[PDB]
Amino acid sequence: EVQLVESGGGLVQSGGSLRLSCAASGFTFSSYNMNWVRQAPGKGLEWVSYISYSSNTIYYADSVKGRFTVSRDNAKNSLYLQMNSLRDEDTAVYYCARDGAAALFDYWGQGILVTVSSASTKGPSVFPLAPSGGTAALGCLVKDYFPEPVTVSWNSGALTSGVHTFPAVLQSSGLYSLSSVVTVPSSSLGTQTYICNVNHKPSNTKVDKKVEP
Amino acid sequence: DTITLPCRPAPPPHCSSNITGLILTRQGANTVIFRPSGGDWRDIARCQIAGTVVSTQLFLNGSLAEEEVVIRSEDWRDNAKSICVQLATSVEIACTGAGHCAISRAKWANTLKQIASKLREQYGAKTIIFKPSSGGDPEFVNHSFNCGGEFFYCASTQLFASTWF
Amino acid sequence: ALTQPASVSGSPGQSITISCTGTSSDVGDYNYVSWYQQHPGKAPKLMIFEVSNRPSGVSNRFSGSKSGNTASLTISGLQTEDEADYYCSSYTSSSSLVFGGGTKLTVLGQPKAAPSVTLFPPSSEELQANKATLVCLISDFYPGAVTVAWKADSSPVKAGVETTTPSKQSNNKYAASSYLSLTPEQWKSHRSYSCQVTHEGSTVEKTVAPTEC
Ligand SMILES: *[C@@H]1O[C@H](CO)[C@@H](O)[C@H](O)[C@H]1NC(C)=O
Ligand SMILES: *[C@@H]1O[C@H](CO)[C@@H](O)[C@H](O)[C@H]1NC(C)=O
Repeated sequence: EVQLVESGGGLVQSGGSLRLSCAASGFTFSSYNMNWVRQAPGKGLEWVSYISYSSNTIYYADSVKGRFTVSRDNAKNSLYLQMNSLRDEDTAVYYCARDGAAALFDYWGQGILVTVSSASTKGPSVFPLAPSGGTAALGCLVKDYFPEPVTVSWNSGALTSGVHTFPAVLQSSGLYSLSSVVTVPSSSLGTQTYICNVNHKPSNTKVDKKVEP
Repeated sequence: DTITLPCRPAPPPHCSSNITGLILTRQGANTVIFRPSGGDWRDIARCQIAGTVVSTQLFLNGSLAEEEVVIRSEDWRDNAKSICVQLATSVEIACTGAGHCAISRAKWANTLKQIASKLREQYGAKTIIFKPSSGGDPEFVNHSFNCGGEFFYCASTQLFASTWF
Repeated sequence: ALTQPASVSGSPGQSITISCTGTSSDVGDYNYVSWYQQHPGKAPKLMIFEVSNRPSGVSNRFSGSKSGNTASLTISGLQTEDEADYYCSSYTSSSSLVFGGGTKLTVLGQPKAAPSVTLFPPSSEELQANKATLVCLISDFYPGAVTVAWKADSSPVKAGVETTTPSKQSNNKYAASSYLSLTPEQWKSHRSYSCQVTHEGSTVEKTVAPTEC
């Protein structure tokens, strides 16, 4: 049975070098042409590159052109993509596709993640988001941390109902930022103290931020 | 019952060969039309199924496929890229020296059938047509082949002219 | 080059069609047109190739068609397994493999819900650190597909926006977040800021004025 299994991926620094590998089995690897595709987390498919069975017809995308280089080795039934001078814009899941002629692409590899960031490790910076149907919403913004993950609780776990911890967005600098809101009685603001507990193991950090209207 | 290809000049009896592979070009309904490729010597050299003899359109004395016909192309969607066709059973062509070489008709029809099957499994369930060469130079318009240092030329029309569903 | 609807919805048992539009390049040049299904965190799977053909094994509920500049993928008798992203692919005029913008198919097993939006202005803490961040938080929306815009008084806001993709809550609804990063100066400059979330054609719009502390 046709099987494409990819290797490589991980963290790379803005300007580094990563070589993704794709092993094929279950068909004459030397007969089919091949393709590399990529997909940015929460975006669509973008054809990256094409490589012929003879490796004499290679084609690239306008973006990756000059920086990426495809190759293959029929002796090992392997396809390879070399990514150099990596930008943060090249962070994506890379797929190994087989050319299907009129079918375009027919078989795909499982995909491997490649994250290009320059950040190292920094602890979360926590800010209060204070409030102002007889309810209040008070939150904590956790900004400028790397890498994932952070975890967020309220009043050390006492407050479970009403909590909503949003996922993070990776900003254009390799640093993560997320939010955590909680909806409380408008009357409790002048009484019940609200603290958000932000834990970030990478930096062996835990911050308890007090949020006041 | 056989197919008699003209050949000028008369190929000696000893140049009788085995056909092992082909090269084809795809022309510009579910009907796809293929011709015997009239490209330069580069495509032939780079098919690498050519084998031993210096021939056009057909490959003689070359290496056979393992089980079934295998076709290869550097881009099936770029008409300008030839398709190298490799057979599993060879087609013996025996030249008589009377200026023509003989092929089994049934044998060639079965070969064409299998090629069409493999072509369908690439472009889809269409109608595979084979037509004669597109012209160009007398080099590749005819089935050329070198034997003992002499470059003979044969006509390909009778081979490259059928339709398959 | 190929435009698809961002999101399509339907009930179990119904049929739905997904479009893929273009012009003299892709769907208007050759019959190389394919539809791929993608489940969360899995690889694309070929569902339809060459406009209409179906790989063996795929259910006969998937069908494809083409009408010049519009390819179309129809699904009959919707089931949960159908709920996924779908991509069309084609071969361009100038030998370039192009994918569609992707389209989310949701199998409606819950009532549609307007997004709830909560908009927090920069905190005094963040301002004193010489930064400004507006936090827009959207939650409890189904289908999980929205678009966020930012306005200042009235004029649209170009740069400074980072938005997440919808993430499924525990209650089968979706949530997402937008962050507008400004300087304290431009924050205090404008008279109002608006976060506008568009879902199922409708729009909710929350406002914050720098005047209010
Ligand atoms: C073709 O191949 C068969 C099988 O090896 C061989 O017996 C036959 O003599 C060959 N004929 C020519 C003309 O090479
Ligand atoms: C093909 O092989 C046969 C058998 O060995 C040989 O007689 C013939 O000359 C070969 N063809 C050439 C050299 O063109």
